[PDB]
Formats: sequence, C-alpha cells, structure tokens
Amino acid sequence: VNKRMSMVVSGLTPEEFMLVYKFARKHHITLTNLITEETTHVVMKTDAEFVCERTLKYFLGIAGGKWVVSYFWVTQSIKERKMLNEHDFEVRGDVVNGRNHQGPKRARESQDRKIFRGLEICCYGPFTNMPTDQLEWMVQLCGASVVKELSSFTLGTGVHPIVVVQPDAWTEDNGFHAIGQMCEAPVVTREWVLDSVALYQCQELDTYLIPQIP
Amino acid sequence: YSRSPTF
Repeated sequence: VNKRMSMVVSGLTPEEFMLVYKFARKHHITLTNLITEETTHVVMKTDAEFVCERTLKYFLGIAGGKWVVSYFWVTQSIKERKMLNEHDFEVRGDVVNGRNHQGPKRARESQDRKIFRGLEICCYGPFTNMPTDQLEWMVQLCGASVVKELSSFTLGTGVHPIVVVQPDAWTEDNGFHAIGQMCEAPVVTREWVLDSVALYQCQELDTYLIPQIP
Repeated sequence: YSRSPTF
C-alpha cells in the first residue's frame, strides 16, 4: 500500500507551528500533534548546526527510524518555495549526547540491527514527564521486549532482563535499592535508555547501575 | 503552550 508523508513537530513555539501548518497545507502533507507508527517526519527545533533538545518526540523519532529533521527544512523549503530533501536537514545531534553523534542517521540505517534486541526491559515506576507506556513503546521500537511486572521476566541464559527506574521520581527512601531482593537483574536509570536511543547505540550499563542491597 | 518537556 501507500505510506505517505506524515509529520509531527517538536520544540516549536505555537507560532513556528503555524508556519509548518501552512507548509503542510500548501503541499498537502499530513500534519498531526501526536506521533505514531505512521509518522514519517519529526520536525525538531534546532540551531544552525542542527543540534536539538531531547524531547519525547525526539526519542520516539529516532527509535522509529524516522526522518528526524530540522525546522530549517520547512522554512528553507518555503524560502525556495520547493520541497527540499530531508538528508540535508537531518539533525546531527542534541545538547546532551554530542553535537554530531549522528543518532538519527544510524537509527534509519540500523532497523535490521536494533540496539535493544534480545533484551527484556521492565519500566519500574514511578516516572515523570514521560508516560510509562511511551517509554515502553520506545524500547519496543528498539527491539527490546517489554515486561510489566518484575515477576514477569522470562528466564533462560539466552534472555537478558533489565529493570529501568527513575530515582528522582521516588521520595525520601532508597526504595529503588531494594528492588534487587525481588528479582535478580540489573537496575539502571532511565538515562541509560535515553542515551542509548539518542545515539542509537546500546550503552554499557556500568555508569547507570543502581546499588542493590543484598 | 504547556511546552513539551526536555530530557
């Protein structure tokens, strides 16, 4: 069948979005507020060097191997009144993981070798600023298998379980340290997932590990 | 607005 251009925007003011809306309207490009499997283009606010902030749409964009391109793609296409090529405007990095890590490009090219493949991940709440099912969708897009309960982890030397938590979300008790007594798997911060996705390369769990009381 | 959070 025909999968058609379909955009979402991120990090744009309500104003800048209007320009995109006009752009989408002129060229009859589908524009939506919510990102989906169908979405092909994620238009990010960036600087002159195509570096951008890390938003939910940014992560999901890369994870889905979609076109993650700069807002300049839209404005420049307007200034030339033509549909410019995405390749020229693909974001090269973000503020956090490097300004040219080429995460988006690698994500487009590694859809047969997903980073989280062969892993089972449980997103152990609570979290903030990012719905748990969105985080779960993010890993799922990256080949990881999602697990709801710590007791739902699949056993076997061939399956690797990972528990992901956000320490800042917990309150005044090192509860997150007590998880290890519930099941044996590595407990890592949400940053591990976010860094891995942004670069679209599976980071070593070392720097993200959380001390589990015996 | 209620602009999207950043990580």
